[PDB]
Amino acid sequence: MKRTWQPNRRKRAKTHGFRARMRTPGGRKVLKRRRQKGRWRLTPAVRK
Amino acid sequence: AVKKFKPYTPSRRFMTVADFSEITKTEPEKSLVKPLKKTGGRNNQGRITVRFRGGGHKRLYRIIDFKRWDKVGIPAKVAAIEYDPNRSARIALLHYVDGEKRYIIAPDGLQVGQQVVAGPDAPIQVGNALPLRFIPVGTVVHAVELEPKKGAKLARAAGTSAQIQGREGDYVILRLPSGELRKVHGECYATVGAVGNADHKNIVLGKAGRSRWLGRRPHVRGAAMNPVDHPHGGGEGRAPRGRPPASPWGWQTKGLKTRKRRKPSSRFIIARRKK
RNA sequence: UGGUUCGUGGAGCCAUGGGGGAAUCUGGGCGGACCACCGCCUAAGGCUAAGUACUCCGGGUGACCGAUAGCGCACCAGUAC
RNA sequence: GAGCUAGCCCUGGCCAGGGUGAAGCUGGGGUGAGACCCAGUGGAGGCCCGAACCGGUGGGGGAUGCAAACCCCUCGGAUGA
RNA sequence: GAAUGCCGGCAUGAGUAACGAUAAAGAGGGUGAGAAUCCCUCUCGCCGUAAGCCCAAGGGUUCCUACGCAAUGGUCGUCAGCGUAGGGUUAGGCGGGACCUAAGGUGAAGCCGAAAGGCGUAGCCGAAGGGCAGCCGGUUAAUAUUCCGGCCCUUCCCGCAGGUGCGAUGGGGGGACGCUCUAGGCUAGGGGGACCGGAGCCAUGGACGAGCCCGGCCAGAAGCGCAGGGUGGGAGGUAGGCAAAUCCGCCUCCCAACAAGCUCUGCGUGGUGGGGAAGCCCGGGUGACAACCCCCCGAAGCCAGGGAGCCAAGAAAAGCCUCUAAGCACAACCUGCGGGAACCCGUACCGCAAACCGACACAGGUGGGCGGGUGCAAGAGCACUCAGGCGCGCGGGAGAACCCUCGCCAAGGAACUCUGCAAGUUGGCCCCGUAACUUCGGGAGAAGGGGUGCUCCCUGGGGUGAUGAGCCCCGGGGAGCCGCAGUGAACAGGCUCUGGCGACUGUUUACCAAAAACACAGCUCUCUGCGAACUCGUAAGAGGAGGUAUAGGGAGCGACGCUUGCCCGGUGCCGGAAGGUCAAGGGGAGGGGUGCAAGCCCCGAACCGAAGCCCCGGUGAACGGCGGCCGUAACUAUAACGGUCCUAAGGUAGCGAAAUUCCUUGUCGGGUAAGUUCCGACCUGCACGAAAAGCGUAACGACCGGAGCGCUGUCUCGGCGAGGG
RNA sequence: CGAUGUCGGCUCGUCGCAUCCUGGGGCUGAAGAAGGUCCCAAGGGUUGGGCUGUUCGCCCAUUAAAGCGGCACGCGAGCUG
RNA sequence: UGGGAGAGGGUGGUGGAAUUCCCGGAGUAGCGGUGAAAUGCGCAGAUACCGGGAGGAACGCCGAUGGCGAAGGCAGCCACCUGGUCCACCCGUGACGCUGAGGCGCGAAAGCGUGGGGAGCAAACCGGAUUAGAUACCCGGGUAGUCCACGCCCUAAACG
RNA sequence: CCGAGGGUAGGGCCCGUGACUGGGGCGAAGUCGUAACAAGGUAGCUGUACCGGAAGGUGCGGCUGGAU
RNA sequence: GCGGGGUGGAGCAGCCUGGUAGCUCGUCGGGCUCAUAACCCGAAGGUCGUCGGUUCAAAUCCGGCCCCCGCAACCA
Ligand SMILES: [Mg+2]
Ligand SMILES: [Mg+2]
Ligand SMILES: [Mg+2]
Ligand SMILES: [Mg+2]
Ligand SMILES: [Mg+2]
Ligand SMILES: [Mg+2]
Ligand SMILES: [Mg+2]
Ligand SMILES: [Mg+2]
Ligand SMILES: [Mg+2]
Ligand SMILES: [Mg+2]
Ligand SMILES: [Mg+2]
Ligand SMILES: [Mg+2]
Ligand SMILES: [Mg+2]
Ligand SMILES: [Mg+2]
Ligand SMILES: [Mg+2]
Ligand SMILES: [Mg+2]
Ligand SMILES: [Mg+2]
Ligand SMILES: [Mg+2]
Ligand SMILES: [Mg+2]
Ligand SMILES: [Mg+2]
Ligand SMILES: [Mg+2]
Ligand SMILES: [Mg+2]
Ligand SMILES: [Mg+2]
Ligand SMILES: [Mg+2]
Ligand SMILES: [Mg+2]
Ligand SMILES: [Mg+2]
Ligand SMILES: [Mg+2]
Ligand SMILES: [Mg+2]
Ligand SMILES: [Mg+2]
Ligand SMILES: [Mg+2]
Ligand SMILES: [Mg+2]
Ligand SMILES: [Mg+2]
Ligand SMILES: [Mg+2]
Ligand SMILES: [Mg+2]
Ligand SMILES: [Mg+2]
Ligand SMILES: [Mg+2]
Ligand SMILES: [Mg+2]
Ligand SMILES: [Mg+2]
Ligand SMILES: [Mg+2]
Ligand SMILES: [Mg+2]
Ligand SMILES: [Mg+2]
Ligand SMILES: [Mg+2]
Ligand SMILES: [Mg+2]
Ligand SMILES: [Mg+2]
Ligand SMILES: [Mg+2]
Ligand SMILES: [Mg+2]
Ligand SMILES: [Mg+2]
Ligand SMILES: [Mg+2]
Ligand SMILES: [Mg+2]
Ligand SMILES: [Mg+2]
Ligand SMILES: [Mg+2]
Ligand SMILES: [Mg+2]
Ligand SMILES: [Mg+2]
Ligand SMILES: [Mg+2]
Ligand SMILES: [Mg+2]
Ligand SMILES: [Mg+2]
Ligand SMILES: [Mg+2]
Ligand SMILES: [Mg+2]
Ligand SMILES: [Mg+2]
Ligand SMILES: [Mg+2]
Ligand SMILES: [Mg+2]
Ligand SMILES: [Mg+2]
Ligand SMILES: [Mg+2]
Ligand SMILES: [Mg+2]
Ligand SMILES: [Mg+2]
Ligand SMILES: [Mg+2]
Ligand SMILES: [Mg+2]
Ligand SMILES: [Mg+2]
Ligand SMILES: [Mg+2]
Ligand SMILES: [Mg+2]
Ligand SMILES: [Mg+2]
Ligand SMILES: [Mg+2]
Ligand SMILES: [Mg+2]
Ligand SMILES: [Mg+2]
Ligand SMILES: [Mg+2]
Ligand SMILES: [Mg+2]
Ligand SMILES: [Mg+2]
Ligand SMILES: [Mg+2]
Ligand SMILES: [Mg+2]
Ligand SMILES: [Mg+2]
Ligand SMILES: [Mg+2]
Ligand SMILES: [Mg+2]
Ligand SMILES: [Mg+2]
Ligand SMILES: [Mg+2]
Ligand SMILES: [Mg+2]
Ligand SMILES: [Mg+2]
Ligand SMILES: [Mg+2]
Ligand SMILES: [Mg+2]
Ligand SMILES: [Mg+2]
Ligand SMILES: [Mg+2]
Ligand SMILES: [Mg+2]
Ligand SMILES: [Mg+2]
Ligand SMILES: [Mg+2]
Ligand SMILES: [Mg+2]
Ligand SMILES: [Mg+2]
Ligand SMILES: [Mg+2]
Ligand SMILES: [Mg+2]
Ligand SMILES: [Mg+2]
Ligand SMILES: [Mg+2]
Ligand SMILES: [Mg+2]
Ligand SMILES: [Mg+2]
Ligand SMILES: [Mg+2]
Ligand SMILES: [Mg+2]
Ligand SMILES: [Mg+2]
Ligand SMILES: [Mg+2]
Ligand SMILES: [Mg+2]
Ligand SMILES: [Mg+2]
Ligand SMILES: [Mg+2]
Ligand SMILES: [Mg+2]
Ligand SMILES: [Mg+2]
Ligand SMILES: [Mg+2]
Ligand SMILES: [Mg+2]
Ligand SMILES: [Mg+2]
Ligand SMILES: [Mg+2]
Ligand SMILES: [Mg+2]
Ligand SMILES: [Mg+2]
Ligand SMILES: [Mg+2]
Ligand SMILES: [Mg+2]
Ligand SMILES: [Mg+2]
Ligand SMILES: [Mg+2]
Ligand SMILES: [Mg+2]
Ligand SMILES: [Mg+2]
Ligand SMILES: [Mg+2]
Ligand SMILES: [Mg+2]
Ligand SMILES: [Mg+2]
Ligand SMILES: [Mg+2]
Ligand SMILES: [Mg+2]
Ligand SMILES: [Mg+2]
Ligand SMILES: [Mg+2]
Ligand SMILES: [Mg+2]
Ligand SMILES: [Mg+2]
Ligand SMILES: [Mg+2]
Ligand SMILES: [Mg+2]
Ligand SMILES: [Mg+2]
Ligand SMILES: [Mg+2]
Ligand SMILES: [Mg+2]
Ligand SMILES: [Mg+2]
Ligand SMILES: [Mg+2]
Ligand SMILES: [Mg+2]
Ligand SMILES: [Mg+2]
Ligand SMILES: [Mg+2]
Ligand SMILES: [Mg+2]
Ligand SMILES: [Mg+2]
Ligand SMILES: [Mg+2]
Ligand SMILES: [Mg+2]
Ligand SMILES: [Mg+2]
Ligand SMILES: [Mg+2]
Ligand SMILES: [Mg+2]
Ligand SMILES: [Mg+2]
Ligand SMILES: [Mg+2]
Ligand SMILES: [Mg+2]
Ligand SMILES: [Mg+2]
Ligand SMILES: [Mg+2]
Ligand SMILES: [Mg+2]
Ligand SMILES: [Mg+2]
Ligand SMILES: [Mg+2]
Ligand SMILES: [Mg+2]
Ligand SMILES: [Mg+2]
Ligand SMILES: [Mg+2]
Ligand SMILES: [Mg+2]
Ligand SMILES: [Mg+2]
Ligand SMILES: [Mg+2]
Ligand SMILES: [Mg+2]
Ligand SMILES: [Mg+2]
Ligand SMILES: [Mg+2]
Ligand SMILES: [Mg+2]
Ligand SMILES: [Mg+2]
Ligand SMILES: [Mg+2]
Ligand SMILES: [Mg+2]
Ligand SMILES: [Mg+2]
Ligand SMILES: [Mg+2]
Ligand SMILES: [Mg+2]
Ligand SMILES: [Mg+2]
Ligand SMILES: [Mg+2]
Ligand SMILES: [Mg+2]
Ligand SMILES: [Mg+2]
Ligand SMILES: [Mg+2]
Ligand SMILES: [Mg+2]
Ligand SMILES: [Mg+2]
Ligand SMILES: [Mg+2]
Ligand SMILES: [Mg+2]
Ligand SMILES: [Mg+2]
Ligand SMILES: [Mg+2]
Ligand SMILES: [Mg+2]
Ligand SMILES: [Mg+2]
Ligand SMILES: [Mg+2]
Ligand SMILES: [Mg+2]
Ligand SMILES: [Mg+2]
Ligand SMILES: [Mg+2]
Ligand SMILES: [Mg+2]
Ligand SMILES: [Mg+2]
Ligand SMILES: [Mg+2]
Ligand SMILES: [Mg+2]
Ligand SMILES: [Mg+2]
Ligand SMILES: [Mg+2]
Ligand SMILES: [Mg+2]
Ligand SMILES: [Mg+2]
Ligand SMILES: [Mg+2]
Ligand SMILES: [Mg+2]
Ligand SMILES: [Mg+2]
Ligand SMILES: [Mg+2]
Ligand SMILES: [Mg+2]
Ligand SMILES: [Mg+2]
Ligand SMILES: [Mg+2]
Ligand SMILES: [Mg+2]
Ligand SMILES: [Mg+2]
Ligand SMILES: [Mg+2]
Ligand SMILES: [Mg+2]
Ligand SMILES: [Mg+2]
Ligand SMILES: [Mg+2]
Ligand SMILES: [Mg+2]
Ligand SMILES: [Mg+2]
Ligand SMILES: [Mg+2]
Ligand SMILES: [Mg+2]
Ligand SMILES: [Mg+2]
Ligand SMILES: [Mg+2]
Ligand SMILES: [Mg+2]
Ligand SMILES: [Mg+2]
Ligand SMILES: [Mg+2]
Ligand SMILES: [Mg+2]
Ligand SMILES: [Mg+2]
Ligand SMILES: [Mg+2]
Ligand SMILES: [Mg+2]
Ligand SMILES: [Mg+2]
Ligand SMILES: [Mg+2]
Ligand SMILES: [Mg+2]
Ligand SMILES: [Mg+2]
Ligand SMILES: [Mg+2]
Ligand SMILES: [Mg+2]
Ligand SMILES: [Mg+2]
Ligand SMILES: [Mg+2]
Ligand SMILES: [Mg+2]
């Protein structure tokens, strides 16, 4: 039956994207934390 | 009239529809329509702020003229009477000699082909608009402004009408369709006659679906919910109210008056509605 | 109403949201309700090193660890997953 | 976090075939005029049967499954909320 | 040494379950160290409204080839979506962008918020909507509407020529719209041909035949033809379309009007270019100078923005045409022609799936288009079959119990069991024929029954033709033939009687409950005069609603019919300018601290002083409530009647052992041989009762009872057989 | 209580004997036939139905008889529900 | 042909008296009701009085022992639309007549459906009295209904 | 072929009977009240509507077959 | 189990606060009437369910016992 992951790139980018993160005070902090931790990818990679 | 159906389905047995006899034009004046932004009952927060709304037929909003003192002294011909889905009343297409076309709410008796006009000099005849002060006391009237140059606010629904009861100073005394006695300003415009389509109230929707067409989603009783959802919620088996009957938000709903007491417009209401 | 050790207490002091509302050294604040006396101080403008805190970074040193320990990672780890 | 799920908004798409035959309209009868009746035409409907499609009634199987909700038979809706 | 401790290693169960749909395999040849599993051939089976084909998501090199088999593959492996390497995606016309807007998002102006931030007309962004110019074939191991070939087209720049008051983010027109049903004419696609072309074949008893088998098209500018769409022309006035306007709108007149004309599209033809089978022979060669024709069926697609009807009344903006303003009229724009110019991204491959979502090469899920033939009334149903694709990545045996899925059964026929659970029966179509009741629609496919194939003859009507031939469609009437059996296989209701509950179609606990629950039309109460009530938010702002009492919110009830009694003491709500209580504040009789003093400071009685509460009244489709004891009638029994106490008033109609009845399997009647169930009654109703509605009600229900007929392995009562284990 | 699954049915039994039947006896208010009552005896037997979830019980039709109890009110890694 | 009388019928307007409610003034100790009382209303200002407003219903005098209509029935006033009828003239038609099973229409009051309206009155209902009881008669309240529209019902001491 | 009739199925009319139930008639020596006849103690009767242990009451309109 | 009652013939007060048994009805006597109902005037009848106890004295306070009313009897 229909499971929970139904990929959609526009949705993916418009949600967890870089610009989305930068727009909100909460999201900017995500990027701060991820950088501080040293994540290789601050934001979900998506092929546009 | 209202049109009955034969009972060839369980619903058509009781369903009744408007007769549409007064309609002469089944197409809206293109330059007078704009898209109607449906809401679903949700505000600018996306939050439902009026429950049980949505899924109705798509509508095109007709631009109606509720000022009419806008074009004093310039007569107009009644070109057509049309269906308007955004109101209970019918609407009239006015072709001004001016060359301008505008919609008004169609009064009862208004004939296609006849001529009407707004202004202090207007003949007291169906479809004319005048300040209240220049209208004979006792004549019935609709589409009444509440304050000068602010637009027709009163008596707009199908079959409704206000009536002038007398004069007092700058103000005149109207008996609103609810029976409330109120002082309205003399300079407030109004259109003589009663609103048409008075048969509107005798329509029997006939089935669940018809309310859905009208954008009215199912309404759920408090008694059929749970204690989280509603004051009337819960109880093993069926249950009475067990408290004074209330809205989902807690306030009492049988009898409890709600008009703000210290309201400035209190000075102008003479007799709150009957019955 | 907050702040002070002060939780309405005899509750001053410092601060101020509302109302009222002065004076210029014979002016004003303070010394724990208030008054007198005796003293202290100069509100409603601003700046000011050093002594003080911290450790991403560099170095020195361990009755500190020695690959299940010591940082999550001695190794291509905030990786694989 | 509404890429699952619920509701709503915008914009598109889908519903084999068969069946029943509302109003209306036309003609005839009827009457003072009518109501009305009859035939034809007509093609209405949260109407009927039944695929797609949406479901999930009963039973059997499955139960370290093919599957963390599946399979077979049967069954509900299918121009409409 | 224990914490169902933590991390790791290794055991046990055990050579055990399992190896993922029961569509299915068999042989020969080849390769190789090794072959049921890789390649080739033949035979066999499965899919075919797909298990075939083409898009879009999503995946991201999985595509093609060479060389490999450690691991991955549920076995094997020489094979592979696996390892290594090399190659492969070509666009002015396809899709997106350099175009437009939709919800929404963002946001000059402006508004709000301790901070972060929240709003917000314009504008901007935002598409699977609008707009917009490429069709057929060929070619590669692998790309093609992209390269090539043929034939067409679009914009931009510039120049020439003819033309005109040219010029816009501004005005106007247009774009521009629903659901259902539908006309004419076409096309896609299909069937047949005694006609045309074709390698061939004559078997096994017959046929050298009007024999069999195969194929008889595709694209195409202008012109034209057929069919549709769109559209009146002229003049005068003009105060409206936030400037202007010759445009548009409005008024008057003249000519035209189911004509045309003008214009746009579809289809046909069309210079020209393409393709072109069976079979044979090693993807190709040949067939072949291939033929390329007539008839019929015919769309849900096209002409289209067509037509009719209906109510629930059915986007926007740009491109486009027209108008004029600044401006400028050496400009500028339009029309025709010519040359030049024409950018960025995608394009491989899988795509109902072994490449996507499900940890798996997972019997699950995934949107759009194509989807052939015959027969069965129709069809996208069902059976077989074309093209194409497959036989599902363990096999070989054996023929126990037992299991699953299936077939049949003597006599009986529900005796099974909580229950006919399950499996039988019934089954499509035509005709005949159908009851109570009913809201007159229905109930109804009620029930029940007859027919059903093939053959010859006679005949009726329609379509296409022509009015005829042929072809296709719908029939009717005779006489016959065979079988146990003619919807001969497959797909396809068992029926009736009678209660409860819910009017009804619908909705619901994704994953133990689909129902009597929710919703539902409809009835009633109540709130709301509009900056409405109400809801969300601290606010701004929103929704309500661009609505206005025939409207909007809350609540209860739940189609419809006949009805809905009595109680306002208590609670609530509504009304009540009196009176009572009443906080801050006002007022300051009087009292106190202090000082030599003026003075400063504290307390403080009377009286004034809101809402709310008290108090008076109303109110039930407001919250709710709706009695006790004792006696009495020509025999008993019961009690119409009476006495008395209490209450705010003591349950009216109707219903009643009930979805409610404890005693209870109440009593009586029906049905049965036998009835704790069921139905009809009775009424001492433990403990029904009138919008948490009372009593009924046709139709409806995968709801829950009872009964009968039909028929059956449910059973007496088991047996045999099949296939997967 | 870091789980001993709980009524009834089905299936399969096995034991006890305080014996329902059949076998053997004594007494009888035992004429006979048939009963009553007690003693011995566990070898075998102990039916089909209607009602209800029922065990139980009532009822139908028969019968030699239609026995009562134990086995976690025997039996759910055996089924039902 | 010419003339008359009449609450005959239908639609639309419209006039005053009165009852009720509401607003203002003024005013105070009761008012109301009955056989007599009480319930009720009133110092929270009633009754009685003056002014204003609102709304519904019925039309006093004329009015009659009258008129009109087939019956039911019809009454302020105006206008329109319309039926029946009588008289005079003795002009026209030439028996075209009478009755009438069915049929069709009309049909007071109450009653029903849908929607208005609602002053007075008033079934039901509540209270106060009377009474042995009083589910009545009398009194204080009071909802349907009485009024309008459209559609039903079709009864009667629909009687002379 | 038709055909007595037999069989299956569904209808129609009639008769008998049925727990229980509705009123009706008679019986009469019971019970409760007194509705009608006089102005019957509220004139009666009436169609209709609602109500009440029961006669009945009341509303609305009608009749005199009403005393004074 | 918890609460509440038993008083002239019927139905209710009196009990809490000890002394002091009351109201309506019925009953008997007498009026009015032909008689009857109604009505009027008079009168009778309860040792307080019992047995015990506290007190000077108990319908009254307390305890035992009988009887009647109401509520409860759940998870199981
Ligand atoms: Mg999706
Ligand atoms: Mg993905
Ligand atoms: Mg996307
Ligand atoms: Mg997308
Ligand atoms: Mg983003
Ligand atoms: Mg990096
Ligand atoms: Mg990572
Ligand atoms: Mg991130
Ligand atoms: Mg109308
Ligand atoms: Mg109808
Ligand atoms: Mg109809
Ligand atoms: Mg009709
Ligand atoms: Mg129907
Ligand atoms: Mg129905
Ligand atoms: Mg309408
Ligand atoms: Mg409508
Ligand atoms: Mg209509
Ligand atoms: Mg209309
Ligand atoms: Mg439209
Ligand atoms: Mg527009
Ligand atoms: Mg709008
Ligand atoms: Mg809007
Ligand atoms: Mg928004
Ligand atoms: Mg938000
Ligand atoms: Mg938001
Ligand atoms: Mg709301
Ligand atoms: Mg809503
Ligand atoms: Mg309208
Ligand atoms: Mg309505
Ligand atoms: Mg209504
Ligand atoms: Mg709508
Ligand atoms: Mg509603
Ligand atoms: Mg509801
Ligand atoms: Mg619930
Ligand atoms: Mg919640
Ligand atoms: Mg809570
Ligand atoms: Mg709550
Ligand atoms: Mg509740
Ligand atoms: Mg509940
Ligand atoms: Mg409850
Ligand atoms: Mg509940
Ligand atoms: Mg419960
Ligand atoms: Mg309950
Ligand atoms: Mg409930
Ligand atoms: Mg319910
Ligand atoms: Mg409750
Ligand atoms: Mg309550
Ligand atoms: Mg105002
Ligand atoms: Mg202290
Ligand atoms: Mg302090
Ligand atoms: Mg301050
Ligand atoms: Mg000083
Ligand atoms: Mg000083
Ligand atoms: Mg200070
Ligand atoms: Mg100090
Ligand atoms: Mg100091
Ligand atoms: Mg220094
Ligand atoms: Mg410093
Ligand atoms: Mg060490
Ligand atoms: Mg290590
Ligand atoms: Mg480590
Ligand atoms: Mg480190
Ligand atoms: Mg490590
Ligand atoms: Mg969603
Ligand atoms: Mg969803
Ligand atoms: Mg027809
Ligand atoms: Mg028509
Ligand atoms: Mg149809
Ligand atoms: Mg249907
Ligand atoms: Mg169906
Ligand atoms: Mg199922
Ligand atoms: Mg089954
Ligand atoms: Mg089975
Ligand atoms: Mg199972
Ligand atoms: Mg399945
Ligand atoms: Mg299935
Ligand atoms: Mg459908
Ligand atoms: Mg269909
Ligand atoms: Mg539709
Ligand atoms: Mg439907
Ligand atoms: Mg130890
Ligand atoms: Mg463990
Ligand atoms: Mg363990
Ligand atoms: Mg084993
Ligand atoms: Mg398997
Ligand atoms: Mg199978
Ligand atoms: Mg092999
Ligand atoms: Mg091998
Ligand atoms: Mg096929
Ligand atoms: Mg992947
Ligand atoms: Mg490729
Ligand atoms: Mg390998
Ligand atoms: Mg290998
Ligand atoms: Mg190997
Ligand atoms: Mg492997
Ligand atoms: Mg392997
Ligand atoms: Mg595997
Ligand atoms: Mg290569
Ligand atoms: Mg090209
Ligand atoms: Mg550019
Ligand atoms: Mg844009
Ligand atoms: Mg686009
Ligand atoms: Mg394009
Ligand atoms: Mg483009
Ligand atoms: Mg082309
Ligand atoms: Mg030129
Ligand atoms: Mg030009
Ligand atoms: Mg439009
Ligand atoms: Mg569109
Ligand atoms: Mg064909
Ligand atoms: Mg072709
Ligand atoms: Mg043509
Ligand atoms: Mg002009
Ligand atoms: Mg050649
Ligand atoms: Mg040739
Ligand atoms: Mg179609
Ligand atoms: Mg059209
Ligand atoms: Mg827009
Ligand atoms: Mg560029
Ligand atoms: Mg490509
Ligand atoms: Mg699939
Ligand atoms: Mg999984
Ligand atoms: Mg596989
Ligand atoms: Mg078939
Ligand atoms: Mg078929
Ligand atoms: Mg099928
Ligand atoms: Mg296979
Ligand atoms: Mg396999
Ligand atoms: Mg058998
Ligand atoms: Mg049978
Ligand atoms: Mg049988
Ligand atoms: Mg059953
Ligand atoms: Mg069949
Ligand atoms: Mg029947
Ligand atoms: Mg019928
Ligand atoms: Mg049949
Ligand atoms: Mg044959
Ligand atoms: Mg089959
Ligand atoms: Mg069927
Ligand atoms: Mg049936
Ligand atoms: Mg029952
Ligand atoms: Mg029912
Ligand atoms: Mg239902
Ligand atoms: Mg339900
Ligand atoms: Mg319903
Ligand atoms: Mg329903
Ligand atoms: Mg449906
Ligand atoms: Mg569920
Ligand atoms: Mg659940
Ligand atoms: Mg869940
Ligand atoms: Mg779950
Ligand atoms: Mg769950
Ligand atoms: Mg379920
Ligand atoms: Mg269901
Ligand atoms: Mg419901
Ligand atoms: Mg109703
Ligand atoms: Mg809020
Ligand atoms: Mg706002
Ligand atoms: Mg708004
Ligand atoms: Mg709005
Ligand atoms: Mg509104
Ligand atoms: Mg409901
Ligand atoms: Mg009250
Ligand atoms: Mg009450
Ligand atoms: Mg309460
Ligand atoms: Mg006073
Ligand atoms: Mg006061
Ligand atoms: Mg003083
Ligand atoms: Mg109460
Ligand atoms: Mg209640
Ligand atoms: Mg009272
Ligand atoms: Mg009552
Ligand atoms: Mg009973
Ligand atoms: Mg019973
Ligand atoms: Mg019942
Ligand atoms: Mg129940
Ligand atoms: Mg009960
Ligand atoms: Mg009980
Ligand atoms: Mg019982
Ligand atoms: Mg019971
Ligand atoms: Mg018994
Ligand atoms: Mg019995
Ligand atoms: Mg009884
Ligand atoms: Mg309720
Ligand atoms: Mg109720
Ligand atoms: Mg019922
Ligand atoms: Mg009925
Ligand atoms: Mg159901
Ligand atoms: Mg068997
Ligand atoms: Mg077999
Ligand atoms: Mg076998
Ligand atoms: Mg086998
Ligand atoms: Mg335990
Ligand atoms: Mg354990
Ligand atoms: Mg013997
Ligand atoms: Mg003997
Ligand atoms: Mg034995
Ligand atoms: Mg033994
Ligand atoms: Mg029993
Ligand atoms: Mg015997
Ligand atoms: Mg047991
Ligand atoms: Mg046992
Ligand atoms: Mg079990
Ligand atoms: Mg068991
Ligand atoms: Mg066991
Ligand atoms: Mg057991
Ligand atoms: Mg159960
Ligand atoms: Mg008179
Ligand atoms: Mg003569
Ligand atoms: Mg009448
Ligand atoms: Mg009525
Ligand atoms: Mg009234
Ligand atoms: Mg009495
Ligand atoms: Mg009533
Ligand atoms: Mg009524
Ligand atoms: Mg009369
Ligand atoms: Mg008379
Ligand atoms: Mg007469
Ligand atoms: Mg015979
Ligand atoms: Mg009388
Ligand atoms: Mg009398
Ligand atoms: Mg009398
Ligand atoms: Mg009585
Ligand atoms: Mg009465
Ligand atoms: Mg007389
Ligand atoms: Mg006790
Ligand atoms: Mg006492
Ligand atoms: Mg005393
Ligand atoms: Mg003593
Ligand atoms: Mg004593
Ligand atoms: Mg004493
Ligand atoms: Mg509990």
